[PDB]
Amino acid sequence: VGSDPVILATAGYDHTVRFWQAHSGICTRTVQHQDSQVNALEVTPDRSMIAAAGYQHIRMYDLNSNNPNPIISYDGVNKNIASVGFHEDGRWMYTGGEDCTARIWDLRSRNLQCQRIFQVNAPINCVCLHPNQAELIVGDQSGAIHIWDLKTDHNEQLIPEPEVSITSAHIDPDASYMAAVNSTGNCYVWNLTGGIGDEVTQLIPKTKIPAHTRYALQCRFSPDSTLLATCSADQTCKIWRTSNFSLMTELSIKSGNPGESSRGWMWGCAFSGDSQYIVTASSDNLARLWCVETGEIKREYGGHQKAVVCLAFNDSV
Amino acid sequence: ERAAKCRAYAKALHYKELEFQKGPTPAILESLISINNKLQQPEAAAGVLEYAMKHFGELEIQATWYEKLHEWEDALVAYDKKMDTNKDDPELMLGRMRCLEALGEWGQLHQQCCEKWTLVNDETQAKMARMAAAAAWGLGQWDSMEEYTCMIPRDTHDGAFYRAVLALHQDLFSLAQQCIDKARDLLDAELTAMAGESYSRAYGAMVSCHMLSELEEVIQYKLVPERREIIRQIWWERLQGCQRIVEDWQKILMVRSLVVSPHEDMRTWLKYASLCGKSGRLALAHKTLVLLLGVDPSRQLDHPLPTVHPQVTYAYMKNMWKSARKIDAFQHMQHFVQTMQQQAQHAIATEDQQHKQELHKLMARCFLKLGEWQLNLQGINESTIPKVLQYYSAATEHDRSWYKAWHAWAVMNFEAVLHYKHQNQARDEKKKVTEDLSKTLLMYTVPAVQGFFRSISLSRGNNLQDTLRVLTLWFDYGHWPDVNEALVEGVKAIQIDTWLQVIPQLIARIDTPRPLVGRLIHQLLTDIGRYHPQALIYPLTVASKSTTTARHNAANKILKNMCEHSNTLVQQAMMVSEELIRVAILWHEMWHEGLEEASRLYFGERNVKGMFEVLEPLHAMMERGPQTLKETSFNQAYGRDLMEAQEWCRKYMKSGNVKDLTQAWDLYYHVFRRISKQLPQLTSLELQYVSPKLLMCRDLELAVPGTYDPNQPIIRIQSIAPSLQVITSKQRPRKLTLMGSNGHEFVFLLKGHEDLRQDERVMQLFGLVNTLLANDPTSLRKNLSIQRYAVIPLSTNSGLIGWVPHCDTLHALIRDYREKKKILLNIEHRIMLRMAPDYDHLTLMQKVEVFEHAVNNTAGDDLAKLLWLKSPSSEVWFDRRTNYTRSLAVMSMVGYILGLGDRHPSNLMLDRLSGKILHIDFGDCFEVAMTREKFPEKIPFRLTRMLTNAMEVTGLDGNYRITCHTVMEVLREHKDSVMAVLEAFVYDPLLNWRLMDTNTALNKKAIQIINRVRDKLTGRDFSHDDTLDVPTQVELLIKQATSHENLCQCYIGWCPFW
Repeated sequence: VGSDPVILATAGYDHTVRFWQAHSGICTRTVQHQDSQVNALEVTPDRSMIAAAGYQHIRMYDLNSNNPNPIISYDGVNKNIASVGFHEDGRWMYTGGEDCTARIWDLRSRNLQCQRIFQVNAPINCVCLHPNQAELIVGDQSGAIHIWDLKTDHNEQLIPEPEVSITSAHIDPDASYMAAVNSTGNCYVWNLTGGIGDEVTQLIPKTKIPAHTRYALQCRFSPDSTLLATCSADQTCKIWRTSNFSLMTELSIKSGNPGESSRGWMWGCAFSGDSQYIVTASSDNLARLWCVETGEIKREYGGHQKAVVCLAFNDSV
Repeated sequence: ERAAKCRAYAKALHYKELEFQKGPTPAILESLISINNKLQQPEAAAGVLEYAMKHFGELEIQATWYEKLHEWEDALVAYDKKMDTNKDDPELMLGRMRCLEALGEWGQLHQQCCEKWTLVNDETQAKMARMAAAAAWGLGQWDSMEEYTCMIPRDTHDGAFYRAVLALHQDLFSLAQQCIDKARDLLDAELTAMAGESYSRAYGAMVSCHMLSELEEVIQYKLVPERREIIRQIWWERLQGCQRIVEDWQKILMVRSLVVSPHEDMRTWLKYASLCGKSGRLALAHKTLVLLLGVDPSRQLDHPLPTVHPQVTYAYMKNMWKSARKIDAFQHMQHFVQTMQQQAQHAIATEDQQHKQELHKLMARCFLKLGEWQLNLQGINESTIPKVLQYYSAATEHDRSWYKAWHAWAVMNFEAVLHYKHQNQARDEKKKVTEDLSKTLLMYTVPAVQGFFRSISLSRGNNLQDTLRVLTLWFDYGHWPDVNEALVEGVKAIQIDTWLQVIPQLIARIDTPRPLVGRLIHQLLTDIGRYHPQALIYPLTVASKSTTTARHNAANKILKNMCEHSNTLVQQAMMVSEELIRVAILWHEMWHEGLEEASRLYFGERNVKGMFEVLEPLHAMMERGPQTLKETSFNQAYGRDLMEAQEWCRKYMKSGNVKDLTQAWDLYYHVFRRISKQLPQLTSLELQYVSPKLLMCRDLELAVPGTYDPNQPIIRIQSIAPSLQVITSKQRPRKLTLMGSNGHEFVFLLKGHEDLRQDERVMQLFGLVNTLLANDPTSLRKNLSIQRYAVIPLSTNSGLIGWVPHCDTLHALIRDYREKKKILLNIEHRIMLRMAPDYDHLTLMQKVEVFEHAVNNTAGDDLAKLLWLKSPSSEVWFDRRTNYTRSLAVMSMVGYILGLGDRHPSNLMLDRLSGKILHIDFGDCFEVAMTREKFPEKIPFRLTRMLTNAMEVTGLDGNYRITCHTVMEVLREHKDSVMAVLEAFVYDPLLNWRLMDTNTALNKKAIQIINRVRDKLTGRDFSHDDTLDVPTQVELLIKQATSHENLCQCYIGWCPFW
């Protein structure tokens, strides 16, 4: 269940973490995650374990050993943990809390507490780590985006749209663009200044896309850096191209009947390695595999009794 | 016949509203303002247009929307913008003109008509004439008028009217007399068509009918030489009386201008210009005064103002202040006063002693303005304090019997005291310091006390603020000889009536450790004993049984003194209150709570010394022996076990063995389980078993609780009903019912373990807020009030609450509907948990989804729908709704200022006959609900979905928002009164307990709370740095009250989805 080349993992409100085999739709294994909903899932770079960010905990289940329960729990923080993020050399794990802290955890050490804390003012919705592994972009509920320099401990902050909660932020593998998405439904894009060797990292604003009318819940860059996907409460995943910032493909789960209640929010997406496909987390209890070029529904992953709020997807050799 | 006419509309509207529910079109929206207008409901229709703007910019020239809103000044400078971009458009030109006629800008309306005359087509020309006639009338160009009147047909009521005016300039009477009677019937038959203008010309037919009766009064004036004073009087009475807006009153005075010039009629035209100023049409107010001065638009701007007519100048000056030019206004005032005193002192030959007096009154008003303005420009500081006090004391001299004057002087001294105190707290953050301060504070304290006393006697009925201020100075500083002297002096002078108003605040200081302050309090209360003892016996009786010793001593000293004139009233009050506390919590219920507590301390906390402190008053209570049949029947079935349970407890006291103490608890739990089983077997109590002394009570001289007021004959307790229904809460209130000596019955909730002291002062605050709403004309026009009820504390635990008739809790009404409609009562909750079993632990984002899911799968219409089915006709349905919307908005705003938390659906109710709203339970006050640890409130008041639904469609834009503004405007104006009342309880020594519960000195904490309130009452309650005006702050609040992100966070019991 880590020996398989593709890792596709789904969690939400039904107290399970389910693993799927991507090319069939068959559920490989389920893992018991009781006493909380799962807020975020991330597979470690080295594919050794998966992390489940929840309420006042991060639980970490093994991918190499099939069947046991969690290897590592992290406790003693209060309110929700909203984002997980890992450093490439697999030692550092990053979290964003409702408790207004960015927390760096030593994974190769035994302390139940964390190495460093960056405290802000609002609850933190998302944490992501610049490809250079030297900066943590931290987005909070006040609408501030903090660039935390993990070397200097200097912080720098930036507010695109004031008083509006920023909901997710991401940064393309090549590190040319940074996207942030807010509760208005806008997507802000910034260009990146490669003064990386001496520590500068400037952000020069490029676009505000009016991505959606409802809450934007996640944004993610294709590994290609060709595309930026955007997930929303408007029951949609919108894939934008990075050349025009025009819409390329829209994936939706609307009723096709104006009197059906909203049948689920689009909580998350992950692109495939080749950037050919995208995976989708939804409140209708299904994960979905889509063709990115066509917007065709290639597969449906149907096991959870309650909602799905999380994905983790993995292609690595 | 006319009765049955509105019923048809009211019913048609209900469906027409439910049609808007089905699909909001411009087709419904149009046919909804119309029906709302005919239903003489103007502000609810105003809201329909607000929706029409905010959704359908489709009858939009932005200047047609500004036109429909009667916002003529914006519409004019928008029609300018639209015209100079486009061509001449005969539609925009008429639009541009309609603004200028409703602004009363005759100067330009006549100009812009003559500036474009080839461009008047026979359609454009017909409309053109009507307006260019009034424009000529407004400029006394009777030649221009007649030429334009010869253009308007004799068939239009407008045409026939302008003929009446022109004959009256030319003194043709029987001509004009006919023209009036014909202009009537050409408007009588006009309003039968009802499609031209259905209310702005129906209320504006009342403009015309007024004008046509006034024109018939003008025909009398120019023809009867003895009705001069009589007609002018009815002209003057129906002016302070009559309320018709600016625009209408231009026209009304234009009628009278035929007969009386402004110079002979100054008091009329100044009052008019006063109103133009009051409503904010300053450039018009100016032009009126300019005319009255006989000089000066601000043209010779560097020169002195003319004293020529001292009255007119004074108005001009405050107009100038109300404009921008306010350094200028201050300067002209300083100098104006200097002139006035010299035109008094030296120009007074003794014959002119009326003119001296009216002139002296004017100056007092100027002196007050000077003080007021100085503060506005400079603030309170070392250099301004003696200057304003100088102006204020000056004002004191010139009108010795002016409330405002004495008030302002008192306040200024009081704020002078505060300025130095707050300066000294500032000094200490960073010997002779105290000594100078002693002399500095005393310097201003004694005057403040005097001032507040003279102002109190100049109010009488309306002086809560001034009275409370007097107590602040008294309790704070009234132990310094000088201050005390002033107080003693004042106390003698002022009527005794005064203090009733303030009785709970006084009793709260019965035990004052300061000796000089104590004396005077006891002295005063004894005198308030002598005259009207009823107003003291309940509260003194409470005080006389008090664990704090010095309280009960000093209470009894007064009751001793009261016996020497009112003995058997004191004795009655003593006894009735004793028996009520007995009935409030029965012997077994006392034992129930005391065994929850003792089991928490010992088993759950390892504390025997605490446990012993709990049980010892209960054992010692029974040591006195049973006093009622219910006390025996308990003592029978349990007493044996308890006496022996205490035995084992005292064996442990001398041994230390846990085995001596487990045999005690073995006995304790026997009775505890036994009680618990019998507990919901108390649904009634009988007075013959529970308190015989009360059943016995016949024809007492003690008043029915909280019914005493000195204006009205005393309703005494004639007899008590022998049965008490026990409402089955966890608190278990009894429904007590007394027969009054007046015939009527009086129902109360007798409550155990519920500190009612808080609700008591809150009820007081509503009283004041009620006064201010009865006092503000608009608020009176709309019957805005708080439903209040009697609150009579009886001790720390217990007390009585007035039972308001015809009310059911929100919850009750919903429960009843959902069962009748076979909907599961708790459906949203069950929906929510089905979707998300961990609902309470979700991120805000996740929570909103589940909340929204619940709302979207349930009807929001319950309360709206039940309120419709309840009503015996549709016009009764409509009024009940008007009442509802209004009364709910009142408590939204007041609630917000008070910080009233915990407004769950059992804590507000609806009177089923009037439709008005009632709040109960004033436990959570100030930010308390929001500051808590588990489930904090994010809501400033409940503006929950079913509440919104139950309004009109367009509700929040309609009556709700308009009422909100009105109430808030009243509050902001009267902030000082409201602050006096709140400060009174925030700094109340016995009530500070409500804010240390933030754990699950206080000096510091108290200050915060009051700042927070001051902030709210000045619109500094969102951004520290911005100062928000009313409609903005209200809008922010409605936004906040309504935020799904907020509502989803409410503890589920609060029912965010209701």
